[PDB]
Amino acid sequence: GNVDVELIDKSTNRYSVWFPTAGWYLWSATGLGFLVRDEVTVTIAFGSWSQHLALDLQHHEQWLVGGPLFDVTAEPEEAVAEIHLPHFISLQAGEVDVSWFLVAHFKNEGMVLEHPARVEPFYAVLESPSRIASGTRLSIPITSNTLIYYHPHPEDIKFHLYLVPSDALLTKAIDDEEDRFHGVRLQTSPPMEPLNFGSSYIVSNSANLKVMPKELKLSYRSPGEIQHFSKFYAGQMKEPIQLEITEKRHGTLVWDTEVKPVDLQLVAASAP
Amino acid sequence: LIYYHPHPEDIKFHLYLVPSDALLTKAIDDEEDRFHGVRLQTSPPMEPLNFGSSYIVSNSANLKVMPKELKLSYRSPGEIQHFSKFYAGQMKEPIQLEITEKRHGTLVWDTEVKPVDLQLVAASAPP
Amino acid sequence: DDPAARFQVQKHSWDGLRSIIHGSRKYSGLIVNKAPHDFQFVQKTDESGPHSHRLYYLGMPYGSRENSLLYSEIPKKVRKEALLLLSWKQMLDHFQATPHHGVYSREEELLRERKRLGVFGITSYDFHSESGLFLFQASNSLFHCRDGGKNGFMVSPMKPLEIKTQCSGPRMDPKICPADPAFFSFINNSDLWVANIETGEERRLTFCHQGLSNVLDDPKSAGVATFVIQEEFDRFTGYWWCPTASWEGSEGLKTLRILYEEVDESEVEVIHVPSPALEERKTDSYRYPRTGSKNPKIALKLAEFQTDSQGKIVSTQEKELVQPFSSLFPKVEYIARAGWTRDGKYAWAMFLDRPQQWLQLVLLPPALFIPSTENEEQRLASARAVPRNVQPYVVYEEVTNVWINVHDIFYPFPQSEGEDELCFLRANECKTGFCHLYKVTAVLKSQGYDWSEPFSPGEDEFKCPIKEEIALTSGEWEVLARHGSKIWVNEETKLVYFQGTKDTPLEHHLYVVSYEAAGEIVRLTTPGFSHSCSMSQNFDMFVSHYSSVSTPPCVHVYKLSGPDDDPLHKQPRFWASMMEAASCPPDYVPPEIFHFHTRSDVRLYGMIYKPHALQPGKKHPTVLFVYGGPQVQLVNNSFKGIKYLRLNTLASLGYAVVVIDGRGSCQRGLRFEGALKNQMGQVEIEDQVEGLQFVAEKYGFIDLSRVAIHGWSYGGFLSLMGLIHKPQVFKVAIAGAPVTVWMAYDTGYTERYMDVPENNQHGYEAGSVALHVEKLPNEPNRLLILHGFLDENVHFFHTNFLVSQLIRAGKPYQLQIYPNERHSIRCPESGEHYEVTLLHFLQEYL
Amino acid sequence: DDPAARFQVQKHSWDGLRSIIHGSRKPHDFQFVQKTDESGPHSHRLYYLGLLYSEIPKKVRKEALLLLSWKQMLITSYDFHSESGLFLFQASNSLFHCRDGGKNGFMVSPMKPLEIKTQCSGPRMDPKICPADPAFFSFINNSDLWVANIETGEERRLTFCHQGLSNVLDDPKSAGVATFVIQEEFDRFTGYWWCPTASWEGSEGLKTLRILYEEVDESEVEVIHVPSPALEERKTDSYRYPRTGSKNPKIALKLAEFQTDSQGKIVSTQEKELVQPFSSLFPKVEYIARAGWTRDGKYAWAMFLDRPQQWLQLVLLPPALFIPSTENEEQRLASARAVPRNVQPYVVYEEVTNVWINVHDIFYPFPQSEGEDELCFLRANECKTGFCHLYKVTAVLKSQGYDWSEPFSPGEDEFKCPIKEEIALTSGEWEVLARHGSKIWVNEETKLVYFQGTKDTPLEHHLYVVSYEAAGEIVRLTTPGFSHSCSMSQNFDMFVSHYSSVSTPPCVHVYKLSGPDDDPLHKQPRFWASMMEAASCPPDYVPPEIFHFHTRSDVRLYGMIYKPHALQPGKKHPTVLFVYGGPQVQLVNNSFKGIKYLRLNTLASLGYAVVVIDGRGSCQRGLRFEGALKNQMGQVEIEDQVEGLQFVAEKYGFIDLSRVAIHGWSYGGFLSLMGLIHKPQVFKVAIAGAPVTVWMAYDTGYTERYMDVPENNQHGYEAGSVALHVEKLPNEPNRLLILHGFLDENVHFFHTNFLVSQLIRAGKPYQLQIYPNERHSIRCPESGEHYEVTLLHFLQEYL
Repeated sequence: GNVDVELIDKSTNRYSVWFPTAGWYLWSATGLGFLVRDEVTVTIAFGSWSQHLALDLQHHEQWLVGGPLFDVTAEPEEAVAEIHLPHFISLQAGEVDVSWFLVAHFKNEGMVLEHPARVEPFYAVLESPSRIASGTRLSIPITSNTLIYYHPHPEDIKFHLYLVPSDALLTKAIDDEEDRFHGVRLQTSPPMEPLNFGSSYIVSNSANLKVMPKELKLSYRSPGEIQHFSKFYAGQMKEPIQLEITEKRHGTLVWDTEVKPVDLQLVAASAP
Repeated sequence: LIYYHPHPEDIKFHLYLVPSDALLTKAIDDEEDRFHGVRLQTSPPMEPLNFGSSYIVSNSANLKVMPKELKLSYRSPGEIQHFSKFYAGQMKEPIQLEITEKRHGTLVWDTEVKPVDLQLVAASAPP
Repeated sequence: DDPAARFQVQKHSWDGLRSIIHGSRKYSGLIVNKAPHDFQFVQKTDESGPHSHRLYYLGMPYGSRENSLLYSEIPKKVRKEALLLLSWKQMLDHFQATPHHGVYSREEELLRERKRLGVFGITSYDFHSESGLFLFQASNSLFHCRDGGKNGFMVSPMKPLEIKTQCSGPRMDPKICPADPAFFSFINNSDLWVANIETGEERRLTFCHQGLSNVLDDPKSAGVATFVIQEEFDRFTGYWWCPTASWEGSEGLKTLRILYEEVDESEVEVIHVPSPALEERKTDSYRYPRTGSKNPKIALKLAEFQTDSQGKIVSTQEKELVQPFSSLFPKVEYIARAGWTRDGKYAWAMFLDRPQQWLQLVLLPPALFIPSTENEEQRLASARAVPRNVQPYVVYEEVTNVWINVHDIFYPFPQSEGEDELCFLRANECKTGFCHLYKVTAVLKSQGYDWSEPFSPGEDEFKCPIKEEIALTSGEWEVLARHGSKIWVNEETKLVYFQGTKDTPLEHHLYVVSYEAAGEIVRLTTPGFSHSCSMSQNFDMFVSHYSSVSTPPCVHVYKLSGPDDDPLHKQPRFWASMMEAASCPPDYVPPEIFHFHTRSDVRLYGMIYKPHALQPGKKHPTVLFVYGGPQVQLVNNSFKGIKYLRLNTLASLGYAVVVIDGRGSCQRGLRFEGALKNQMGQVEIEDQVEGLQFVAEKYGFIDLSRVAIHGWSYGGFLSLMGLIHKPQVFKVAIAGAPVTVWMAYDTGYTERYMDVPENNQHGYEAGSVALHVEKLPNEPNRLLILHGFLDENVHFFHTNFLVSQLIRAGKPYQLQIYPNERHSIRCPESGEHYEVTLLHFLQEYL
Repeated sequence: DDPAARFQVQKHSWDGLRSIIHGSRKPHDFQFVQKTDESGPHSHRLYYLGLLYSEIPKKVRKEALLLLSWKQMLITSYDFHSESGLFLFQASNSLFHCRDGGKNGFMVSPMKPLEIKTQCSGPRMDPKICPADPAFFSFINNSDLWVANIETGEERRLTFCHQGLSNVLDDPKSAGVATFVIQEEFDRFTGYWWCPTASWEGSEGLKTLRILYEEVDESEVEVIHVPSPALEERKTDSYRYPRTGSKNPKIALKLAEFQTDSQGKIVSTQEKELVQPFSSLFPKVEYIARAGWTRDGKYAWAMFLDRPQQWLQLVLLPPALFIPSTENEEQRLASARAVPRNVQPYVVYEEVTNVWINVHDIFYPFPQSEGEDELCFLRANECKTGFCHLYKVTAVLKSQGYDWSEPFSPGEDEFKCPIKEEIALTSGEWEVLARHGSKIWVNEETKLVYFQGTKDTPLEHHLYVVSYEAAGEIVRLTTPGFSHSCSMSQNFDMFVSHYSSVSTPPCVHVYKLSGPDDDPLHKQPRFWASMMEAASCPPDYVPPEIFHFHTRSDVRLYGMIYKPHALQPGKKHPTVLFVYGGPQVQLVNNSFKGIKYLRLNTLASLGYAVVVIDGRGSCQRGLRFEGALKNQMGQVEIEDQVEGLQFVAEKYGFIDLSRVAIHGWSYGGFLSLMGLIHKPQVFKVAIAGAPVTVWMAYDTGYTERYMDVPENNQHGYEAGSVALHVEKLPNEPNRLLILHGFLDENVHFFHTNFLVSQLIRAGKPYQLQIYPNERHSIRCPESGEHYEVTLLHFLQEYL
C-alpha cells in the first residue's frame, strides 16, 4: 500500500522512507519501484540535471535526457534488488532503440553509464546497485535530438482575480516532482488543479505548438514550444484572460510544421 | 560562448504615485534566483508571473529591450553574466509612472535579425 | 555545354549570408571546445583508495570561456559494459586566467602566434612530478599550486598562489628546476631569471639585455628563441634546465646549471610592422631575417648558480665554450633543438647549416664551458684548467640532397654500463626517405684537444664513429616527430611508443616497438580514426584524443593491460572516457576522402565536400581549397568540422569543394615532399589541376568553366599560381595572405625549400607571383586578395608588392584587409566577415 | 519607374576602359628685369619656369598675335636677387646659380649653371639668397641652418640644436624648418627669413647680416610610423605628427647672426634669443603662421596664433630684443641689463574671432621714415566684416618701458598698440585673395595697391587696383568672363596673367598698364604680347556648364555639371556627384578643369552626368560662408550637396535619382562616406578616396581650427567622425569603394584601416583599393590609369 515519508530538509527535499519487508513496492509519487528483499531504510532526494552533467550534454543534440534525478541511498547486497526508475520518453518500435537508453550514476568518479536490461513503457530497470545520486536516465540517439517523440501533459489553472479569471496552461513532460514543485512555484498565484490529461497523441522536441480555444477571447502567446528544464525554473506557460464567469472552454494544441493536431481539451468553470 | 537557460522577469510594484517595474534577463540557477527574489524586496516590488524565454541565449552578447511605447528609459543595453550572491545583478528598474493598463516588451539581439522574447504585462491587478 | 545543366548558386543577400555564417556557428559553441591536452598522469599509491591515478590537463568544460587547469580521477576498477565519462574537476578556484578583452603583453601575444594558440587562458603549463608542482602563467603573472607530493590529493579546488616579483615586465617561459622543485626560472625582458617558491627571492643570470630603447639599439637576448626559430623550428624555449644537481663540495653548496642560447641579432634586418593598437599609430621593429640576409649569430652558454641548504642563490656564474661557438662549430647557423641527458652528463644540441641540408647532433659536457670574464688571462687560465679529454662529441650527422626536417626525437639512455658508447633513439628521415626511429650507438673516444690555443676544426673533426645503427621501423611511412609529436620510452620494458602512418598516411596511430630487438610494430589505437596520444609516466595507460572524417573528436582513456612477461602485446583496453564525439550537425555532411594517381604514377590524396541536396545532372561550381605547402597535410582521416567548417558551409550552399594534397605535403616521405625543391609553386599547382581533372572525371558535378582556387598563406600563393599559369582552368582566385615574393620571406622556411637567392635565382623569379602579374587576367573581377594587416609572418608587404605590380601591369583586383588580425583571423566577428566575403565573392562573380 | 527611359552605360571590358583612359591622355614664377640700353630692341627680360626667359620688345605690331619662343637659358622653385641678378635653384642632388646683366652683360646664347660644392652630408634644403649681400646665401642641412658664399665656396653652420644622431624620436630640436602641421595647415615652406638690409657694428669693418628662424622642440609630440616609398626594405619613417588635442611643437623665434669682412668671410657668428622665454613673453601662442622682416630691416614681424586658432596677432620683434644665448645665467642677466629698457615688442594688429582665423600672408610694411614710430601697413582682415578685405592700418609704437631682467606675465592686452586708423581699402560681399600663395603688389610711388579678388563673381579671380591713400574706387584690369592668376613687374609697367574660362583652355597673356601718368589708378591694361595660348580643345572634351542655385535657407551655392555626350532627351543618365566640399578648395569656378579634372570628362564621354557642388563651407566666399562647418564637420555640407543634386534633377532631365554615385578624394572621400551614411536613399554608391574617417586622429592645424578640441567638442567629434557611424553604412554590397594610398603622411592609412576595422566589426561590406607607391594624390601615370579604369569599372558594374 501507500508508504510514509519523513522530511529531513525541505531545501534539498530529502525523504526518509521505511520499508518493512520484501515486495514490489511501487511508489507513484515520484515513480520508484523499489523491488526489495528485506527491511530497508531508504533515503531519496531530488537532484537537478544542471549541476551533475558535464555541461556539454544538455546542448549535445545526440544526447537527450530522460527522467528526473534522485539521490537514492539504501542498503546494498540484494537488500534492494531492482530499481524501476521513472523516465518519460515513449516506446514504439520505429526511431527508438532499446540500446539507445542509458542509465547514469553520479559518483565522485563522475558519470557511470550502464545499459538497462529491459525498458518498460513508463520505467527503466537498474539491477543490483552496490550509491548516491543514482536515480538517473540518459539517451544516445544515433540520429538528432528532434525526433525522439514523447509529448508533454497539459496542466491548467483558472484563478479568480479582480473578478476576472486568469488562465495558466503548462506543457511540460511528466516528471512528478517537477510537476509538483512547478505547482509549488505557481502557488504565488494560488492554483486549483483539476484532473484533465493530454496524453492522447505524441509530439517530439523542438516542437512549435499553437494554442487556441475554438471561441476567441484575449489570446496571449499562441505559438508555444516544447522544452524541458531543471527542477526549479519557469517553463513556457500560456496566460490568457477569460474576463467573465462563463462556463465552457475548449483548448486545442496543434502543430505548425504539419497540419495534424495533438490535443483537444474541454474544461468547465464549475469549480473556479 | 555557451548558451544558457534564460530567466526573464519584470517585477512590479504599485507605489503611491509612480508604480515601478524591474526587468531582469538573467540566466537561471537556484541560488541566484533565491538571492534575487528576496533581495530586490528591500526596495519592495512584488514578484509577478511572465513568459520565460523559449529560445536559448548566449553570453557576452548585448541585448536590447524595446517597450512598444515610451517609458523611463535609461541603461537600455542589457548584459548577461553570472556573479556570486553578494554582487548586484545587471538589472532594469523602469518606472511606468501612472496607472495605464497594458505594456509590451521585446528582446532583440545585436547581431540577429530575430527576437528571443515577446513579453506582455498588465497592471490590472497591481500589488 | 548546356546552360540549363549548370547549377547556379542561390544569390543570397549580404545579411542573408551573415545569417548563414552565424547559423553555421550556432552549434560551434559546443563542437569547438579545445579538447583536453598536455596530460600528466600521477599515481596515488594507497592500495585502499578508489582511484588509480589523477589525470591533469588543460581544458574548457564551458563552465568558463577560458582554457584552465583541471583534473580527472582515474579509478582502480571500472564496471563492464559501462561507458564511464569523467567529471572535469577544476584544479583552481574558478578565477580569471585571462586579461581584460582577451589582450596580452607583447611577448605573450607574439608567442601565441608562433604556437597558433587561438584559445584564451592557461595555454601552456609546467609540472614537476614528485613535488606535484604546477607552475603556470595567468593573466599577467606567475602562479603555482601543488597536488599530492608531500601534500595530499584534495577534493575541493584551492586558489593558486601568486608569485610576486620585483621585476617589471612579463615573466616569459617558466620552467621548474627538476633537481630542486623549490627553484624555477623564467625569461624577463629577454634575459634569463631564476626564482624560488617558498622564499620568494629572485636572481638574474644573464645580463646581455638592458631595456634601453627599441631592438635596433639593444640587440642581445638570452634564453629566448628568435622569430625564425620559433617560426621555423617549432622551438619556443631557449633555455633548458640541467635535470640533476651537482655538488661542488666547497662547503655545502648545491650547483644548478641551465643551458641557454645567447643570440646576437645585430646584423639582422629590422622591419617595421604595425601594432595592434592602431590608434597610437606606431609600428614595432622585428628582427626578421630575409633570405640572402644574415641570420642571427648564435651561441650556447652555461648558466650556473649554487644554493645553501636553506635554499638561497648565494653565487651565480655565466660560462661559455672554451673556443668561440662560430669557430668550434663552423658552418653551423641554427640551433634546431637542445637539452640535456637525464643524468646530466652531457648537454645535447641539434645544429643545422644555412641550406639546411646538413644536420648534426652534438653533446656539450658542462666542463667544456669555461667561465666568461673580460680578462684574456683569466680566460687562458681556465682554458688551461679545462680537462684535455673533455670535448664536444658529434654523435650523429644527417646529410641530405634536398633538406633536413627538424625532428625533436633524441632520447638518450643511461650510460652507467661502461661509461662511454652513447645510446640514443634518433629519428632519421634523410636516410631512407621516411622518418623512422633508430637506435644509434656512437663512440665517445677523446682525441685530446689543447683548448687554450685556438684551432680550426676540420670537416669531420668531432664526428664520432657509430658502433651500430639498428632501424626500429622501416617502410613507406613515417614516424611522427614534428608538430609536437613525441616518443615515450619505457626503459623498464625496453619499449618505445611512437606515432606513425603505417596503416595509411591519413591516420596518425600510436604504435609500440621494442628498441633492443625491433621486429614487430604493434598498433595500440583503433583503426578508422586518427589519434593524438599521450602515454603515462609509468606506462600503464594512455590517453588518445581521436577523430575521423565523419565523427567529431572524442578523448578516450585506454589502459595497457595483460601479462607482464610480454609487454609489447599488452592489450589496450578502453578504461574510461574524457570527451565524447560532439554533435555532427544535420547541415554538416562529412566529406569523403579519396586518392588517385598522377601521370608520373605517384599517389595523391584528396578530399571533397559534396553539394548539399545534390541533383544528378547539374554541374556545380567548384572551389578548390588548397594549402599545398609543406608541414601541412589537409587530407587526413580526422575531423574537419572544427577548423574547416566554412568549406562545409560552401558545400551547403552548393559548391563542390575539392582539396588536393599534391607533391610537397607532409607525412608522405622526403622524396614526395622534395618535389618542390628549386621549383616551389610550380609542381603543386600542377598536382592541384590534375586533382581537379580527376574529380571532374570521377564525379559528374564539376563545372570546369566555374572553378575557384582559394587558400590562406601558402595556398593564396598557389591560388595566384593557379590564376597565373592556369587561367583557362581557374575562373576566380581567393588568395588569403599570399606570399608574393619569396625574396621577402624569411630564411628558415624559404631557404630550406628554394635555396639561398644568389644560388637559385631562376626559380625565385619563376615562383614569385608578384613578378608574373603580366600573366594575370586582363578581364576584371577574377581575383580577390585577402590579407591580415598586422601579419608578422606573411607581411603586408607581400600583398602590397602584389597590388603594386598589378597597378604597374594594369591588372585589376579586389582586396580586403583585416586591420586587427595577425595571420589567422582570430576575432569571431572578423572571421564571420571573412566567410561572408568569400560567399559573396563566389555567389556573385564565380 | 519606366523600364526603358533610363540610360544604361555600355559595359566595357577592362582593356576597353584602358583604351578609353589611354585615349584620354593621348609658366609661372615670373620675374621682370629691365635692360635700359637705350639702343637695343628689348626693354626687359622676363624670367620664369617652364628656367627659361623671354625677350619683351619695346613696341609690338598691331593686328599680329605675337607668340614668344621658349628659348633655353640652361626645377620647381628658385630664388632670385634683382640687382646682381642671382638665380639660385636646387638640382637633383646639388645647388646651382647663374647671373644676368649685373656687372656682367645680358646673355643670349645658353650658359651652363655654376655648381656649388659642399662639405655637407645630405641635401641642402631651402636655398635663399641674402638680399643685403648677393654673394651670400643660406640653406638648411640636416634640419639646421647653414650659410655659404658663392665666390669663396666656404660654408658655415649657424644653428646647433640638431646633431643627427638617430631618427627623430631621440633628437627632436630643429631650426630653420617649418614642421609638418605648419607646412600643411599654415602653408609655410620656410622657417628662416633673411633681414633684407645689413647693419654695421662699427668695430673695425664688420658687416652684420641677420636671419630670423624658428626653433622647434617637438619632443612632447606623438611619433607616428609611416611606410617608406622603398617597400622592399620594409622599414618606416618616424613623423612627429601632432595629434588633435595633444601638444604641438614647442616654438621660439631666434636670430642667427654673423659678420663679414670686405673680402667676404664669415669671421664671427652668434645665436640670439629673447630676453624672456618665448612661451612666457607670448603666453597662449601656439603657431607662427608667417614671419619676416620690414623692408628697411628695422623690425622682424611674425604672425602668432593660439590653440583654438581664433586669435591671430602680428608682432614686431626688434633685433635688440634678442640678447645672445648662452647656458650661463649670469651672462644672461648681464645682457638682460644690456637690452634697452625702452625697446620692446609691439603687437601691432590683433584679429579675434568666434569662428576661426584664416592665415592671410598679406602684411606689407611701409617706410617708417616719417616720425620713427607708428608703423603703417596693409593688412588683410577677414574677421571684421566676414570677408577678406585689405586695410591700411596705422598703429602707435609707444614704449611702455620694461625691466627685461625681472620676469613677468603679460596681460591679455599688454603689448597691444593703440591704433591711429583702420581705413578699409575694399568692402563688399566678396574677398581679396590672400591664401595659397596669392599676394599684393604695392606701388609706393603711385600710392597704389594691386590685389586679386572676386568682386564680379566668386568664379573669376580678377586683378584689381585701389589707392591706399584714398579708398575711392576699385578698378579692374583683367578681361571679364575669365579667371586670372597674375604677376607684376617690380617696376609695375607690365604683368603676366595666366587665365582661363570654363570653355577655353589656359592661356598666358602679357598685358601692359599704359596711360597718362598723372592718374595712376586709371592706367588702361593693353595686351602687349602672348606667351602661351589656348590649346586645341578636343572634340572628345565638352566643357562643363556652370550654374548656381539657392538653398531653403536662401544661400547661393555654385556648381558645375558635365553633360553626357550624345544626350537623348528622356533618358535618365546615372550621376557621379564629384565632391571635395571642405574648406581651402573651391572646385567650381570659371576656369579650365581639363588638366586636373579630365576624368570627369571621361565619365561624361561614357554617359555619366558629372555634378560638382560648392556647398557652404567652401573657400573664397567669406568667413560666414566657410563657417557653417564649425563644430559640425560633415553635417551640413552633404545636405548642401543633396540639395544641389535634387535641384539639378528638376533643371536638367538626365539625372536618375536611383543611380547616384558620390565620389571624392581626401575630403571628397570623407564626404562620400558621410553621404552614404546619412543619405543612403539618395546615394547609391560611394567612391571614397583617401577618406578622413576619424577626426581625433587628424592633425591639430586642420581639425582644431574647425572642430576646436575633442575634450570640449566630443559630441561633434563623434557626430562627424564617420568611422564611429559604420552601423549606418549599407548592409548590401557593391555600394562602397574605399581607395587609399598606403604611404599617406597626411590622411594616414589608420583612417582607412580604422574604417575597415569598424566595417568588419559591424559586419558591413566594402571594396578596397590600395596604392602602395602613392602618398596622397595619384602621381604616377600608370597608377592614375589604374585609378581611372577602376573607377569606370566600379561605376559600370555597380552604379
